Amino acid sequence: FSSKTEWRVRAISAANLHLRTNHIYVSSDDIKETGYTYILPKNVLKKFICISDLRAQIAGYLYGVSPPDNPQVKEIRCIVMVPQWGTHQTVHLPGQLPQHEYLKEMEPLGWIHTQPNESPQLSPQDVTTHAKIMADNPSWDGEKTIIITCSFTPGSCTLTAYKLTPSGYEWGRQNTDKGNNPKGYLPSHYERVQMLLSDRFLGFFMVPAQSSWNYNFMGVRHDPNMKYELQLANPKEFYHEVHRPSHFLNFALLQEGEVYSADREDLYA
Amino acid sequence: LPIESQMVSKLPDMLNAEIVLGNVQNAKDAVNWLGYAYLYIRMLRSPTLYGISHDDLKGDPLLDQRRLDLVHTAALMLDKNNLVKYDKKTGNFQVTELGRIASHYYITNDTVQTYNQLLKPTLSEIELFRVFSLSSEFKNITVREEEKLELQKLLERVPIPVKESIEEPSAKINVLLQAFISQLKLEGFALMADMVYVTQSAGRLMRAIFEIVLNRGWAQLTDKTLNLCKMIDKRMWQSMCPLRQFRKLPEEVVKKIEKKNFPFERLYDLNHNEIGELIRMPKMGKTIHKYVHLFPKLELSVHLQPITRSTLKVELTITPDFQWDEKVHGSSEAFWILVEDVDSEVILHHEYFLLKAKYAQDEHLITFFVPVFEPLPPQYFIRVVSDRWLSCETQLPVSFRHLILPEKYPPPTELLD
Amino acid sequence: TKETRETYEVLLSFIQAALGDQPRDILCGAADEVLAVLKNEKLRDKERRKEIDLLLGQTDDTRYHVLVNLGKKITDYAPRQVLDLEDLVFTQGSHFMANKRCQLPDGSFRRQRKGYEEVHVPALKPKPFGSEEQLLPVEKLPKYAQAGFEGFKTLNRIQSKLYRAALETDENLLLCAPTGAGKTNVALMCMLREIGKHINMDGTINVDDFKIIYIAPMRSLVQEMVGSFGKRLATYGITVAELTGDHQLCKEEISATQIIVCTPEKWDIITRKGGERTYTQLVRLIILDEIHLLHDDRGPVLEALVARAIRNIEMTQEDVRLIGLSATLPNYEDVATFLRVDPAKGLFYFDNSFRPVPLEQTYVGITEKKAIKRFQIMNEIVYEKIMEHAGKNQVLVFVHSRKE
Amino acid sequence: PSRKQTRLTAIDILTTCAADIQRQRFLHCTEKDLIPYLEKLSDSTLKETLLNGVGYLHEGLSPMERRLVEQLFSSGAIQVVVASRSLCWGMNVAAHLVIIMDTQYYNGKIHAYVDYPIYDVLQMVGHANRPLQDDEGRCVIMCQGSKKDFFKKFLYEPLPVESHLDHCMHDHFNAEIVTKTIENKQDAVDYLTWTFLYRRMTQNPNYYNLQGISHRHLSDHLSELVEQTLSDLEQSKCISIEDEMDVAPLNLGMIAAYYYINYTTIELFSMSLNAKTKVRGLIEIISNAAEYENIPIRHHEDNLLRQLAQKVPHKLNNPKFNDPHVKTNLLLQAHLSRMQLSAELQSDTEEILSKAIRLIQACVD
Amino acid sequence: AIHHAGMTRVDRTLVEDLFADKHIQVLVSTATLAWGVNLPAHTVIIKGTQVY
Repeated sequence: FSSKTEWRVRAISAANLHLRTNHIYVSSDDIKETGYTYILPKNVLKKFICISDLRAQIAGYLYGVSPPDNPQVKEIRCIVMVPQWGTHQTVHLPGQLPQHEYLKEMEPLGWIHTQPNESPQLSPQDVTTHAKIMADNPSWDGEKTIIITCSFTPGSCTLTAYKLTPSGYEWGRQNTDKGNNPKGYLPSHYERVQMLLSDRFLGFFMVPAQSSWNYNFMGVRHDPNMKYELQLANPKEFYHEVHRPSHFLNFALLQEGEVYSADREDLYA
Repeated sequence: LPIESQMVSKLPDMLNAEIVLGNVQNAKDAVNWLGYAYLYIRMLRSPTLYGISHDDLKGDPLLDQRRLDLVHTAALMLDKNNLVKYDKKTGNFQVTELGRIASHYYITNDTVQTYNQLLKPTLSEIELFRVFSLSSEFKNITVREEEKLELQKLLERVPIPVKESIEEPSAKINVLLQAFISQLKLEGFALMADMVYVTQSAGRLMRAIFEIVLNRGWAQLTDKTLNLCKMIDKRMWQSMCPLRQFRKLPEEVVKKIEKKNFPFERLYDLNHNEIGELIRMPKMGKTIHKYVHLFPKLELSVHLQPITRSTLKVELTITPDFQWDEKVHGSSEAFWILVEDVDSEVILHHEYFLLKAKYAQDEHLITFFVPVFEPLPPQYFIRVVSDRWLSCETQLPVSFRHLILPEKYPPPTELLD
Repeated sequence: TKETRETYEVLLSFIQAALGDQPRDILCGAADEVLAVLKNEKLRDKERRKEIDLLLGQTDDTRYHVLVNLGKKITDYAPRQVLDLEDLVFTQGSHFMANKRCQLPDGSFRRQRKGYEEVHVPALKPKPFGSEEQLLPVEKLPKYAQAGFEGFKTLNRIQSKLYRAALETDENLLLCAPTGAGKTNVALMCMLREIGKHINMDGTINVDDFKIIYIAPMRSLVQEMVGSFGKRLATYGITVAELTGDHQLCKEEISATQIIVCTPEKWDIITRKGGERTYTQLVRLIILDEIHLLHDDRGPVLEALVARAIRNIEMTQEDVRLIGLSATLPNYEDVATFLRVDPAKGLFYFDNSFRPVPLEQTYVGITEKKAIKRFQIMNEIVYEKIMEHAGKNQVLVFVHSRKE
Repeated sequence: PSRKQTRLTAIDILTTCAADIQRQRFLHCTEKDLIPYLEKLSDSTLKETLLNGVGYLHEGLSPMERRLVEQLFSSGAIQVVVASRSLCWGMNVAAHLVIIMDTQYYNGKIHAYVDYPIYDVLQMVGHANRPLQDDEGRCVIMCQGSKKDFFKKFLYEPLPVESHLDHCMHDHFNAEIVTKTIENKQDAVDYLTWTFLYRRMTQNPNYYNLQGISHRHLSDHLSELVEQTLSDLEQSKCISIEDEMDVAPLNLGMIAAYYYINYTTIELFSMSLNAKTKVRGLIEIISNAAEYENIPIRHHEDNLLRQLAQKVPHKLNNPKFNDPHVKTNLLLQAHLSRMQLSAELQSDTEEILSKAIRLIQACVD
Repeated sequence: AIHHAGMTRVDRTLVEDLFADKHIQVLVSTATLAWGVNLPAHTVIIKGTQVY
C-alpha cells in the first residue's frame, strides 16, 4: 500500500548497511572445472551493498575482461547502475543495455542483485530475466555471463553465482508468469559457478548520465523502453535526497508564518 | 547595581581561542593574560564575592596562585576534550586542529568533543542530523507536553528519518532543523523561538562539523555536511531548483519549472525562446535565461603527468562559464577543489580556490601533486564546488586507463665506512 | 493516568489557543481551574459557560462543545586546585539584584491594592545651572569639527560639560548619563578628534590612515548608527558600514571601509579567524558602546575583546584610544581600571539627575498566590494605566511576546 | 617572499624579543663596537634593526654592505638576520637554523601567487650548514596547507629530473643548422640522440606525452618532433627545407643565430616591423620581446603603473597594468624623459636597459 | 494602535508617521521597537516584566 511508515523504518535501517560490508560469505561448492571463474573486486561489492535497501532489490550490470594469457578467469572490473526499481522478489530495469566509451574495452559478464531473503536457488524471476536479456542480446554469451545473487544474512551479506543451463535458457525465454512458482520451472535450469572476492585490484562504477539510477521512488517515471547515457561517477545511496524528490517537495506553507517571532536576534558574522 | 564579570563560566572557551591565536604559549602567559581581564580587577577589589577568603588573599596578594590554579583548571578542561595538548610538567599548551575549529566557530568545548567521538566516515544524513542534535550548545532544550502533539505531525512530514530517536530533546531539535529547512510554520510559540535558536546556532555548528570532517579527509561526509551548510544558509533542500537562490525570481515560475522534470544543467543548451517553451510561459523566457547564465559555472581541464611511481602532477585549468554580476556574486566567489580517490571515498587532496571579481573570464591555473597506490586505480576525480552556492558543482574524471608509471628508482650508492 | 494524561495535553493545547503565550504557572493554573469548573456540580446551564467565557475569553458556540467533550473524556479529577564553576558563576545574570537593600526616594511612596502593590515616584528636579555658566554653541568649539553639526545651534548641557576632554585628550572616557541625555553626540566628538588627527592643507581627512571600530550591543542599533555616523562624519569624507560580512567574500570589500560598526561577538569570531589581523595597526580607536553589557552573560565577550586589545598594545607599544559608554551604575572605577582609563583626567561620571527628560517611575507588583489569578490581575492593572493616559499624553505597552 | 618583507619581519622579530621581557638578545657585542659599521649606512631603519644584532639583506643592498653584514654575523657581532628570497643563491654567509616562510611569491602577469621552485627551496635549506662547529643544522619551513604534503614528500627523498628540451627546441635547431651541424632532417634526429631528453623519453614516456615505451614509439616520436620543429622553423623563414629532406639556414635564422636571442621574440619582430614603422611602434614591438616578458611584478603593482602612464609622453590602448610588456614600455618612456623613480622599479629599469641596445640593433638589422 | 516587526515592512513607517502626528495615544510594540528607529512616548509601561 502507501507504506508511509515503511519508507522511514527502512531508511534509518539502511544507514547501517556499511556494517554488513565487513562480514560476507561466499558460496563454495562443486567446481565444474571446465567453467569460467569470476573474480569480484571487493570495493565495488562494498559500495553496491551500501547503496542498497533491505527490501527492494537493486541490480547492477557486470563488465570485465580476462587477464592476459589466462582466458579461463573473468575479472569483473566494472559495475553499471541503470534506471531501475525493485520488488522484494525481483528487479525491473530497462531494455537498453549499457552503451559507453569506457565500456568498449571490456565484455559484459552479466548482472548482480540484492536479495532480501536468502534462498539456495536462482529465483525463477531471475532465470527468466536473464534468459530474456540473452534472447534480445547476442552481446551476452550464454556460457560467459552470470547472475550474482547477494543476500542479506543476519548482520551479514552472503553471495552465490549462477549460470543458466540451456534447458534453463529455453524455459526462461518462453516464460510469461512471474509468480514465485511458474509452470515448468526446474533446478535443472541453472548451475552454480565459481566466484572469488579480491583485494588485488579495484573495480569502478558507471552511473546514469542525466539522473541517478534509483527509480523506486518514482515508478511512473520508469519505462522498459527508456533510454539513458552513462558517466564515470559513483552511485548515490538508496535513500539519498535525489532519489526522493516528492518528499523534499512536500512544503505547503504560507510565508507570513515568519511574521510571528519577528524578533530577529542575530549579532553574528 | 554592581557590574560584575560572568567570565568564569566561559573561562575554558576564552583560554582556548587565545592559545589558538598563539597569544598564550604556556601557563605563565595564561596568568598574564587573565591579569588583563575585568574579572581580575573584580577578584582584586571584591574577593569576598568571587570566592576568595581574605586570609588566603593576604597569603597571595597578587592573586598569582589563585589565577594560576584557575588557568590550570581551564587547561585541564580543554585537554580532556582534546582542544589542547598540555602536560603539567612544562606548563606549555599545544593547539590541535579540533581546537582551532572550535575557536573559529565559537562552538563550546563540550560540543566539539561530542563531535570528535560521534563523527565517523560512514555517517548517513539520518545520523548526521542526530550528531548535530547532540551539540552541547542545546543542552537545556527540552520537549514540552503540549507541543508533543505538533512535533509528531512535523515528525512525519520530514524528509530525513529521525526515527532513530523518539520524543526526547534530540528529536525536537532534529525535527526543528528540518522544519526550518523544509520551511514549515509552527503553531506553538515555544517551538518557534526554540527553532530560531537551533537554526541560528546551526550555521556555526554544521560548519565546524564540515571543517573537522574535511580535515580528516572523509569525502562522502564532507559532501553531506557542506551541502547541509548550504541548505541551512539558503533555507531549502537541494531537491529544489537552484534558481531559487536568486530571490529575484517569481515563485510560481520556479514551482512551474519544478513541475516538469527537466534537469537544470540542460538549461544552458536552450536559447531565450526554447526556455519559455518548456513551462509554456514564454513572456518569462528572457528573464529566466538571465538567471540561468548568472548561476556560477566553472568548466575545467586537466593536464596530468607522472612524476614518480608514487606521485602524479596535476594542472587544473578553471575557466569561468558564468556571467558575473556584483549585485549577485558580489566582490568574490568561493570554491573548494578537492581530488577524491577511486571510490569517491577518500579525499586525496583539497584546496580553497577563490575567484575574485576582476578575474571572471580569466582562466586560472592551479598546480598540485597527488599520490598513487599499489593497485593502480582506474581513475581519480577532481571535484569543484561553490562554498555558499547550493546545487552548484562540476566533477572531472581523471582517468588513468592509459597511464604509464616511471621505472622505480634504484637505491643510491651506499656510503662506505 | 495515561488514558487521562493524553487528554490533559489536548486540554492544555486548547487553553493555549485561547490565552496565547503565557507563563507556564499561569496557563497551567487556568487550565486546572477551567477543568475544575467543568468537573464541579454547583453550576448549571449557561452559568458555567458564562463563567468560562469570563475567564477564558470569548468562546465560539462550536469551541465550547469540544471543551465539554474533553472534560467528559476525563476518567478522574603552589600547585593549583580544581573548583566547581556551577555554584560560582551567577545564575540568571543581570537579573540578580545583588545589592542587599534599595533606598527609596522621599517623593516615592507605596500604596497596595488587592492583589497588586502599586508604587509611585514623581519626576526629578533638574540641577540648577551653575553660576556664570552657559551651553557651548557650535561656534566656540574648534573650526573643523563644526562641520556636519548643521541644524543644531547649541550643545546639550552634558555634551557641553565634557567636550573639552573629548577633543583635547586621548585619555579614555566613561560617561554614565540617563537615557535621553543625547550621549551619541559626545562620542561623535571623540570621533571628530581622530578624524581631525589626520588632515592636510590641500586635502582634507585623507582616509587610509585610520580605521575605527564601533562596538554596539544590539544589531539594529548598528544599522541606524552607520546610517547617522555616515551623515555626520561625511564632512570629512569618510565611508562606514556594518560588519555582517562572512569572512572571505567581504574582507577585500571592508578593506576599503572605515569606522565599521559591529556586535562584540562579531568582532571576537572575526578576530579569532584573523580577519582582524589584516585590519589592526591601522586601528587607533575602538568605541565600546553600552559597555555595561559587561554584566550580561554576553559579558565575557566584551571582556575578551578589550583584554586582547590591551594585552596586545603592551607587546606592540603602539597605542589605541578606547572610549567606553555606560549607563549610570556603580563599579565605574573598576571599569575604568579595566579600560586603562586614568581616573584623574580620563574618568567621567554623571548621576541620574542628568536625564534630559526627568523620570518619575512607579512600580506595580502582584503578590497573588496563584499564577492564573495573577494573569487576570495584570489585565486589570493595564486598564488603570489607560485611565491616566486619558489626557493628551502618549501611552505604550511593551509585552513579553510579539503575538501577545 | 618579498623585497620589502625583509624589513618588516625584522621589526616583528624585535617586537617579539621585547615581549619576551628580554631585549636585544640577538646582539653579541656592545653598541660601542657597532658604531664603526653603522657610519656607512643610508637606510635609517636598518641602523635600528642592526642595533639588536638583527640583520637584513635585499635588492637595495650594495655588495660592500652585504659583505659587512656577513662579516659581522659570522664573527658573532650579529645573532640573526632576515633575507629576501632572491638572495638565496648568491649568499656567501651560512647559518645554524634556517626557516623559510611565504615561499609562494606574487606575479603581476597572471595576477596570482606561485610556489617557490623546489630547487630554490632546497638551496635555502642547504644554507643551514656549519661543519666547522655544529653537530647538527636545522630548518623550519612555514607554508600553506596545500603545499605541506608536497614538501613532506620531496625534501627527504632524492629528486627526479626530467628534460625540457622538447619545449625549448627551435632556437637550437636553428643555430645548429646554421653551423651546418644539422645539414638535413636525419642529422636532426641524430642530434636529438645526444641529449638527455633522448635518455628520459623512454624512462617516463607519459611526461613527454609519448604514448608507448616501444622502439617505433620512441622513433616515431622523435621523427614527429624534428618534423614539426623544422616545419615551424621554415614557416618563420629561418630555414629552407629542400626535397623534404635537406635544410639550409636563411637570412632571418642567420641573424637570430648570430646575435643569440629568444627565437619567438625575433619572429614577433618579423611579423610586426613593417615598412612604415617608427619609434612609436618600435617602442611597443621591442616591449613585447621574449626578454621583456621576463619582467617581474611585485604585489600586483597595477595602480602604480597606471599612475606612471598618466604622465608619460605616449599613452596606451586599454593597457593591463599587471603585464610586464606594458610596464617595460612605461619604464622605457620614463627613462627617455629622464624621470625620477622609486629605487624598486629603478633597479628594474636598469636591468631592462642592460639588454636593450642588443634588441634595438637587431631591429636595425 | 499596535506596531510590530511581524506585520509588515512599510506600514511600520506608515504607523510611526501616524503616532508622531498623534494618531494613537496608546500603542503596543516589542522591545525591538525601542532598539530600532527612535521614537519616545510620554509614559511607557512594560507589562508583566517577563521574557522568554
